[PDB]
Amino acid sequence: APQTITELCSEYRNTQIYTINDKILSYTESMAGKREMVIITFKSGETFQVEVPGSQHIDSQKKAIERMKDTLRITYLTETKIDKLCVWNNKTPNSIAAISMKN
Amino acid sequence: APQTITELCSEYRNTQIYTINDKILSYTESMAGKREMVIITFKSGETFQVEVPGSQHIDSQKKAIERMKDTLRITYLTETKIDKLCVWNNKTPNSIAAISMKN
Amino acid sequence: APQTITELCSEYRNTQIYTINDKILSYTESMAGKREMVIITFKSGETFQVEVPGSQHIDSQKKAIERMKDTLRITYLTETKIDKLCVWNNKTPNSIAAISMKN
Amino acid sequence: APQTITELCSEYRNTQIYTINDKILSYTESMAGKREMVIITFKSGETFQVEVPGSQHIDSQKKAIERMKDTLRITYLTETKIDKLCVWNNKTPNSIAAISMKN
Amino acid sequence: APQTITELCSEYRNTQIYTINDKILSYTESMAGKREMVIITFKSGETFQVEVPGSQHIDSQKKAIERMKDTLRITYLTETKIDKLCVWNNKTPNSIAAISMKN
Amino acid sequence: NGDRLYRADSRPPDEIKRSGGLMPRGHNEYFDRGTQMNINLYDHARGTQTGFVRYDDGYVSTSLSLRSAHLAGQSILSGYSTYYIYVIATAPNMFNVNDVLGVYSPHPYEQEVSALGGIPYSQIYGWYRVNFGVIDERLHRNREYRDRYYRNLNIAPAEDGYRLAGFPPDHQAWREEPWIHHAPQGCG
Amino acid sequence: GDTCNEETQNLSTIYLREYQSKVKRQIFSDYQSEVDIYNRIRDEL
Ligand SMILES: OC[C@H]1O[C@@H](O)[C@H](O)[C@@H](O)[C@H]1O
Ligand SMILES: OC[C@H]1O[C@@H](O)[C@H](O)[C@@H](O)[C@H]1O
Ligand SMILES: OC[C@H]1O[C@@H](O)[C@H](O)[C@@H](O)[C@H]1O
Ligand SMILES: OC[C@H]1O[C@@H](O)[C@H](O)[C@@H](O)[C@H]1O
Ligand SMILES: OC[C@H]1O[C@@H](O)[C@H](O)[C@@H](O)[C@H]1O
Repeated sequence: APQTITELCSEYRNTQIYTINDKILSYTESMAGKREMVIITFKSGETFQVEVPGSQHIDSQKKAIERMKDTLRITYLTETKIDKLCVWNNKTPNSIAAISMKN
Repeated sequence: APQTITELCSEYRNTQIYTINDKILSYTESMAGKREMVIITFKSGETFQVEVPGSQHIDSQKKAIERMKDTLRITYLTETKIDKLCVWNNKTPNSIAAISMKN
Repeated sequence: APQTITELCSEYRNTQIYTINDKILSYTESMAGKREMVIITFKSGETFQVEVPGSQHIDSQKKAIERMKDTLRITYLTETKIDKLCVWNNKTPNSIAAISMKN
Repeated sequence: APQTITELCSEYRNTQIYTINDKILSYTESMAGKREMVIITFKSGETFQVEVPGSQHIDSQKKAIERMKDTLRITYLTETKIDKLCVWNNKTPNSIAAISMKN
Repeated sequence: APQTITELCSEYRNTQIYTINDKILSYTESMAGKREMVIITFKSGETFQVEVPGSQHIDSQKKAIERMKDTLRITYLTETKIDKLCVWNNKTPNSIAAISMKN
Repeated sequence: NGDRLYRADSRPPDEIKRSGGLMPRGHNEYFDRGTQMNINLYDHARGTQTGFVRYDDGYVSTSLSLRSAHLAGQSILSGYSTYYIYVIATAPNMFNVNDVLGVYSPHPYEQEVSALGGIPYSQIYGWYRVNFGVIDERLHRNREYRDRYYRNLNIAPAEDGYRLAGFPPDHQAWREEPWIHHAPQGCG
Repeated sequence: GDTCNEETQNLSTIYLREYQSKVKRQIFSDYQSEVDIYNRIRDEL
């Protein structure tokens, strides 16, 4: 399997690593129909989303999407720094595929 | 997808943005039949609910109703300031569609 | 929908409000068969239970029963003050219908 | 229906109440096939397990087994003191049926 | 049942005990298709993964894979020292079978 | 040094509990960001308040021994019938004042260790009540102290403290070692 | 020179907000409640 976020991110098409190394500035969570999602922003201006579950997601991802939204909530609340993000860059806002934290 | 809670809130009828900028004053949780809901209030006296799942909810919203209840509990307990609420205002108390908070 | 715990409690028969205004003194959890439940006790001598799921519970109550026990475990562990309880009084110990926390 | 852990532990055969009055010394969690269990120990030398779900558990207990393993992970991490354990003494290590925490 | 992680670990082919006695240095979580996994590293350079659910996992392990990821995320955030890991070494990075912590 | 630090203070346990810990002057809640506070080590080490062991300009001063803190409290909180001496664990929010400010240390002989931003309540091991200047030596332990977390932590190293020393822009300290190698922009 | 002093200010505040994150990771984590993801999803998506 991959050993680092950078190794996992380049086996996918349309991805890229953003090195953030900062805490989340804002967290938005929606339960509105068809927009059940989380949006996060950084001081630097980047906006990223966890996508609404949909046809493009395999069954194993539907479970990992809910885990990701839980990680982002408690990461935001405790102000833990995110080190890097791997995002699919063909979505607006760009879409989170993987996160790492360090220290 | 929308990038801010204001943009998201605008896609729906009967909604409104509230600028709260305060922590939750009280959290009520109920497991009584047909009132399985959460109510939160602010020092201002504004009161909001997470609705009972019903016919007006599509399937994808049911796991998001559960997540929103989890987010309001931990936001109350940690005394985290809520920034804005997107609510449906054809409901008493008004019901949360989306929440945002800023550090 | 009800705006306070007093108002919600009143829509049910065999309920009563207890103004606690205190932290839980003890938490008991069982996974013994037919006794899957929680019992909490306060300084004042009052004892309350979350009931075992049974025939009295309509299916919307089942996720709510699990939430109430998650809330009570957190409240106990962190010594969070409970303000009022709405309980059914035709059960020994009385069953928690709803809980409110303030500040 | 029971008022206390000792009244509850009384309803089952092959149980015992251990008064621990200490916090957990170690926590082991396993995801190995047929060994999906949690083992906790105390400074006094006693070792307890939450058993793997087998044939002896009825279905109501399936959720209860997961909650108990949740309680034991967070009791360890908050260094919370355990008062009493009701255990089945016909299993090695003895098997937890209920826990009591106080204060 | 086993009483220690070393007992339980010695019941499997391709396992090995590592004594870490340290806190997690970095935590990576992925929701990318077929790599829905958690990867952790320590200051001494060791990397371990919780692997993707697969045909090698029996049904009782499916909920145990998810509890292991919840444990790693919360002990990464609390900077809790991990005492030992039992890992399958026929996987790269080594795959976590069990974890123990003590203070 | 032994892992506990000491501070005499007239503010009682439950107020400290409401403030979220031992706060510097004019800061009311530990996590409050809106009450923007001046934080400057140099100005903190040189200041004196009446009826408070040094707690201005963003730091809260502590001592290495129960005896020093008691001496401090007797000189400064003397009129009070009851004051407390808080027992605090070492952690990297604490800086050794003589080590960071070096020869420019104002009051070397006091040997203060100062907490940047105040001392969170979970970092307070316990307290002793002092009644009419007499220490009741029965320690009351703090229920919310995080034993495991604070167990093994230490003071911040002086290194980390040099760029926060706070000397004025004209102070020759910014022109000599070791501060020169850590001077903030516009200092020197 | 203001720049010295507001730099001092700004670096001390950074240092403080980061120590406040270590404390929040300690006290806020006692409120984290874990979700059974399989039963949450077990109705759809
Ligand atoms: O797994 C989720 C991903 O699926 C891809 O098919 C899509 O191009 C990405 O934008 C993202 O949605
Ligand atoms: O989806 C939830 C929402 O559905 C709308 O149709 C309804 O008018 C709102 O009040 C709210 O219940
Ligand atoms: O919904 C749960 C409640 O259901 C009622 O039928 C019963 O009288 C109450 O005591 C309680 O069990
Ligand atoms: O519910 C679990 C319990 O079931 C009993 O019948 C068994 O004798 C105990 O050892 C324990 O497994
Ligand atoms: O069930 C988990 C384990 O299954 C084994 O068969 C495999 O060899 C291990 O590497 C691990 O995947």
